[PDB]
Amino acid sequence: QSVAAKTLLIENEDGKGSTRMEVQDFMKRFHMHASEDDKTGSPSTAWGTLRFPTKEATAPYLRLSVNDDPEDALLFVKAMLAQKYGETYDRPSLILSVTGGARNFTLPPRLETAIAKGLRLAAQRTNAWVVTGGTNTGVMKLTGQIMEALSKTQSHFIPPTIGIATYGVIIGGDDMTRGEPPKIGLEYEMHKKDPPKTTPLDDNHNLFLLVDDGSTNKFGKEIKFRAAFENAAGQAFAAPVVTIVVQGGPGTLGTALQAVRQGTPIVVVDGSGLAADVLAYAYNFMHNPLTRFKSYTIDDLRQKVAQTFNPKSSQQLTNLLDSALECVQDPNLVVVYSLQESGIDEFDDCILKAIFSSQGKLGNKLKQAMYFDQLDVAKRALSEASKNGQHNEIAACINDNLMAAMMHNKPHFVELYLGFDAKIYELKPSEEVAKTNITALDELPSFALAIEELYKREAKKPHSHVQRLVSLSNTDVLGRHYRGRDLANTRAYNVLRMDQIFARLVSKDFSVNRDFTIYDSKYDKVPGIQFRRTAQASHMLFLWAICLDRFRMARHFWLIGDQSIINALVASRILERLSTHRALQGPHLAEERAKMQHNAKKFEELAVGVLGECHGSDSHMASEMLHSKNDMFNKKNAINIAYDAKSLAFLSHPATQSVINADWYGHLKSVTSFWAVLFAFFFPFFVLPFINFSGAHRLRRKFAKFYSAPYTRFISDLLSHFVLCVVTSYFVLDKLEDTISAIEWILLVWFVALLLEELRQMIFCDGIAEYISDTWNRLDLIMITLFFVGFFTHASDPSNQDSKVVSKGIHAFLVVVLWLRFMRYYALSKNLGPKLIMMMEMMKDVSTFVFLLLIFLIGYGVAAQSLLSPDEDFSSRTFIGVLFRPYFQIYGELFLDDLNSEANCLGDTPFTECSRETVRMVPFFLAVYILGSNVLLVNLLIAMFNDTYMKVQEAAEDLWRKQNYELCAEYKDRPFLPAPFILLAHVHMLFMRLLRLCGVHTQEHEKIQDDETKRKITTFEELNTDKFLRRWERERQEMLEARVKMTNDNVVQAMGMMDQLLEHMISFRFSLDQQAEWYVPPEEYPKSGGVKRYLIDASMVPLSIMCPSYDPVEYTHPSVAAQPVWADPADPRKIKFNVKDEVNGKVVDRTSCHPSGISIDSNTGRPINPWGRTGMTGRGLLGKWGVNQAADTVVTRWKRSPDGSILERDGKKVLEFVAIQRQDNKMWAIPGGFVDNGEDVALTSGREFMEEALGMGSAESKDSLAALFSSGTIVARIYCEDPRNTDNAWVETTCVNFHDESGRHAARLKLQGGDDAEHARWMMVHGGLNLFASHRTLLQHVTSALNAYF
Ligand SMILES: CC(C)CCC[C@@H](C)[C@H]1CC[C@H]2[C@@H]3CC=C4C[C@@H](O)CC[C@]4(C)[C@H]3CC[C@]12C
Ligand SMILES: CC(C)CCC[C@@H](C)[C@H]1CC[C@H]2[C@@H]3CC=C4C[C@@H](O)CC[C@]4(C)[C@H]3CC[C@]12C
Ligand SMILES: CC(C)CCC[C@@H](C)[C@H]1CC[C@H]2[C@@H]3CC=C4C[C@@H](O)CC[C@]4(C)[C@H]3CC[C@]12C
Repeated sequence: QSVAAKTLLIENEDGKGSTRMEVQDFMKRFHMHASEDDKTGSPSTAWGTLRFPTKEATAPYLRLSVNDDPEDALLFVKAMLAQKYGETYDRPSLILSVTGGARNFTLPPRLETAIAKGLRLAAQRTNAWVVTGGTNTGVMKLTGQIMEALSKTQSHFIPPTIGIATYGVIIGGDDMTRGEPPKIGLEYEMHKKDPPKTTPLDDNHNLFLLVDDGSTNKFGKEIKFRAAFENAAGQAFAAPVVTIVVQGGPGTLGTALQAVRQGTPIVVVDGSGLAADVLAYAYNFMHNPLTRFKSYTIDDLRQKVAQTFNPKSSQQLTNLLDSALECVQDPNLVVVYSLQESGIDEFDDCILKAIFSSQGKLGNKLKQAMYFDQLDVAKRALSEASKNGQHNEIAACINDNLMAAMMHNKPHFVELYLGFDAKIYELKPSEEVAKTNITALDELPSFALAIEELYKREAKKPHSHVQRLVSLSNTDVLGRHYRGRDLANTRAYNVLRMDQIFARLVSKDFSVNRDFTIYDSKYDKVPGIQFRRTAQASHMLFLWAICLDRFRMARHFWLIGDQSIINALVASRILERLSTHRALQGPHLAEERAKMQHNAKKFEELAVGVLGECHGSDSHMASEMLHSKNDMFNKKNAINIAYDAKSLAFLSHPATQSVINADWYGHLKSVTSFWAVLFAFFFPFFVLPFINFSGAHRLRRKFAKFYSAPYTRFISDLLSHFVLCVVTSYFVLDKLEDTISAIEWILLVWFVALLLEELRQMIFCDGIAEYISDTWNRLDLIMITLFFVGFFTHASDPSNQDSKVVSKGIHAFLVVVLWLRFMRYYALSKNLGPKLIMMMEMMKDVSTFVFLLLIFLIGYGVAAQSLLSPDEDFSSRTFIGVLFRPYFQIYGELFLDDLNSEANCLGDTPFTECSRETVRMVPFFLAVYILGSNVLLVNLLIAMFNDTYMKVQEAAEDLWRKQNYELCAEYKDRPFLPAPFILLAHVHMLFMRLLRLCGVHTQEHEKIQDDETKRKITTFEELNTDKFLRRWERERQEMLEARVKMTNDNVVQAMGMMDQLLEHMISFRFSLDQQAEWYVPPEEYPKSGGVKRYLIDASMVPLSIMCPSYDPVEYTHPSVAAQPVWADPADPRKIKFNVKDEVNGKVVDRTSCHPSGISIDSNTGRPINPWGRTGMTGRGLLGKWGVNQAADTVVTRWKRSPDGSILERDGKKVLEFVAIQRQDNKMWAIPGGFVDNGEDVALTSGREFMEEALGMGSAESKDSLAALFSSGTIVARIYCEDPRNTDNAWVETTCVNFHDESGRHAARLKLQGGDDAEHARWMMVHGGLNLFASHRTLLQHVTSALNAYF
């Protein structure tokens, strides 16, 4: 059962954390209306969760008012997601608004499949919030059906499908309202007839917001609130809002128009229907450069709109047509998806294209491109930005993009961003770290804080193994194993502590050395510093990638850095130990754990592989690389690391074994056999000079090298132990004297020296636990203990005979252990050593044989002893009789003569004529016994040995190869002098320790390899690493499975190509099948405050017609009546019309182009307009009596696609002119203005063009603009159909066209609306333009002159 929530985490307005507050306290801010009349309203009692049939999960619902804040509703959705999925839920990087048809519609299956596939891919990759209407009809129901499969096929996080619906139309509203909130799991009955509503809610939507205004059955109350919520969500999550238009009626066109106007991009699904097909045609008409769109015309679009929506009136059709053409004006904000052009799997690419055309900046576009997993798009965008001189923005956003690529596990994107000159060690954290009192932590660079941010961000996720690893580690902040609190928690995932955790994971004495001092600016001049900074940075990132088990990024950082082999071994050890750990146990963590083991093996393979390649190329150089001491792991070589990582595969390799055997012999040629080194040992001056060598300067150096060799110390220890065995053996065989003899004193000194060496090893080397673990140290302790017990037994009373006998008895055991201990030196041999390991394995079979024989031995022995002597008291002799002869009869010594004597049988035949008949059963029992022991048990032991031997021979060989290094390491650190004389070595070490600790008169000296040989080793290792990876990749591509898989995919691609072929075929099938005028101005005068003219019909406008019923209204605007400089005087007397007239000595164009001319009224002296009646006398808004000369500047260029081809419509080339949107009435118009005093059309045209299209106004661009402005042609001088025109003042225009044939000069113009223009843009010229006044006639004249489309 589901427990109702009592408290909710509401995110703060600062966006930093969530505060917990009661549900009843939070919900008070939402209101509901009981009736339409109500405005203030009452609190909402309708909120909770709804349970829908055949749906497992419940959907939350909140009924809120129209006046309610959309931020509060956004907080509600965030609170629900925060409760269900935890605080660290996947934030949306995309808001998908689905609008369209309210009524039900059927789409084609392929188109539906393409939309469904693309929308599911986009939604699951970006964690997008899909906002629809929420009702169970049409596009909302369709979107629900698309997201239903996403909710079924995917686990954990499901992207919300928010439905915002009006409450006044919803079935079942009263049931939802009445009750005590919250209603947990309330049943919704969509088929129940709740009067008078017939609209049900979609059952596949994950949340519901019911917006109420008190009305009933009045749809569309929530359209604005929905737009406000989408905009609010987009600002809050810094995510683009993408509207998707499928189908769609007349209101969808206005919705899409609203969406474009607010800057929100739209994706129109072509082939769906109605508004979408109309919008798709219209865009294709205004932008697409393909050959099949060249036949597109407005007439056919108008025909399409008329046949599809069927308007009642022509004005409605005109308004729909104007709005439809207005939507696709800006090509960036509209993206049309079509099946026959883009493709079935290209809808998410179209969504990404809309996103890239929406927000213009490199960082947002690259982050979204990462989210959709389109590297090619990101690569092309980066290349285009690189070519166009946008390198600064690239460098400014590359870090944040690289950080984002690391967080979301995208290695290919990591490789891309790193390739475009982004330094790996220049990473910066997103937040700012607070200052810390610790000097080690304050020394840390920026990229360390960036790695700390990656650890923190990954760690805050639910059920993360990193948090368990850090908590179970039981360490402080700097990683030391010591177990205030606030720092220890805010910076718990620092890099030093993580380095310490990984160090414990490798072994007990692994300590990685960091040097962050090299990242200061003072070291930049040092040669090769950029490599070192790179390498260290790479290493730290590498370790982070090993911890999160991301193999691909780990492999990438491993290949970027250096010291490949050692890093692979360390990685293998950390992953193998990490997979079997307390932090990774759990039912849900199983598969990753598995992954870890897999990854471990892979790294191990790498470590072996590279090494192998090295041994193929140069054996000596490979030997040199394995001997190199590396500073980062406390100055020791790769074999030491490999032993610490327990890499049995690496140690058993022939190259590694060759270096271990080269370390043996102390690097000399002729020292190879036992006899050669033994002969050279005894005879130093007679075999060493005449031998291959790798003055007192040289002979002394070779002597110090030969006797410093570990093999020589082994030979010295063997010879020493052999003399000890021989001398102790003679001592125990020869009789003891009546006093302590000289040989006894020599043996006493020898065993004290041995005892002191064992104590020195215990206190000063490994540890007591480590010493006792070894079996040979235990044997050493037993032999010293036995000798001292025997020696003190003799020395207590030397003349006592009994003491001599007991002392030799103890010393018998001493000689047995001494000769048994001599076997320890057999382990160095390649023949005797593995066999010794095999003997220790076969001891369990020996124990099995002993347990089985013991049964038969005691059973037969008690029975036989009782049978031989049935009338004897039990004594110690009875017990010996039970074990003596039974045990020795299994080795073939049968005491049948002795048994015959004991049985008292006097016959010649062996057990006849006996005193008792029972004793005649003595040979029968024996007969059974030796059948059991010799024929059965011994032969089974032979069978067990053969089986055991075959099983553990290879493992014994591998274990011997690890022990070869162990023995080499052991005899490297050992004291130089042999056992009897080691006391001198002990006193020498004590003297050095006293002189070093107290005296401080000496130090340690060593040799450091040059940088030349170091970079030589580094180059070799890097080259062979690349060579092994190439060989490994080629070998994996030549496998049979890979070839079968690749041929299979090729056959799949072949069908795909046939599918394309069939589409082209069906297209021909279709192709072959089809192969067989008076102007009357509006009544209300503009900008006059509602003053209206005298209305006249269009058949009464001409001046030739009489029209006696004419009573115009005299109105003059306040602006004209205030008398500015460009306005003529209110009294028109003394002014001459029909000729160029001089005002203040400057000529103005007062002559009209009308053939009749301007007529002067006799009564008032005012001029009369020759272009017809306008129902208004006076000057109105026009400043000049008669002809107001205006100049219009049509700056044109050919509309070209990026490829360079000119766009073509109706068989004519299409022009494009700069058009401005007027400030006063928000209608688009041609830029222009009245001709000033003393100037011509050239100056007026240029000044108006600079003022309107350019606003404020260089260098070359000014020269291009001057070159474009130097060739203008007066195309027309006509009368304007301007609504401010009256009978005594009318506008007459001169049109000047500035055409850019090449298009170079026009492309440098930065269009930006200024003065009395709101926006300016390039707009294609056509006959369906809704422009101000008679500017269509002027463009018609421009296109007529240039033979362009109209
Ligand atoms: C761990 C192993 C190798 C050591 C075995 C212990 C040996 C050294 C000890 C343990 C018990 C000892 C025996 C105990 C009793 C006696 C009886 C005495 O009248 C003569 C010596 C003799 C026979 C001892 C000889 C030494 C002895 C066998
Ligand atoms: C126990 C199973 C395996 C087989 C049984 C065989 C036993 C019961 C048989 C085999 C050999 C037999 C013995 C052979 C001969 C003699 C001599 C006779 O004057 C008295 C009985 C005596 C001493 C027999 C006693 C029973 C005996 C021990
Ligand atoms: C193939 C193998 C198992 C052959 C079997 C041999 C058996 C049947 C033989 C071997 C030795 C024999 C024993 C040898 C000696 C004596 C003592 C005699 O006073 C009675 C019979 C008795 C006790 C025999 C019984 C049978 C005997 C146990």
